[PDB]
Amino acid sequence: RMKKKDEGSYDLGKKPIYKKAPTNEFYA
Amino acid sequence: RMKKKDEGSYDLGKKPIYKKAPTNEFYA
Repeated sequence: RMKKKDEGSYDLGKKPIYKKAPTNEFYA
Repeated sequence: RMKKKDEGSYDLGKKPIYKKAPTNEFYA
């Protein structure tokens, strides 16, 4: 995550980040 | 994500979710 911009407090702070490879299986 | 509870507006809404398996490699 390079530069950022969250000077507007309202209802958001964390973001999603799906992208791993601990093996070769898909569960959902 | 089962039940939830976000009736407090402030600075959060999305969450992280690292956990994929589109292959067998790790980049970071």
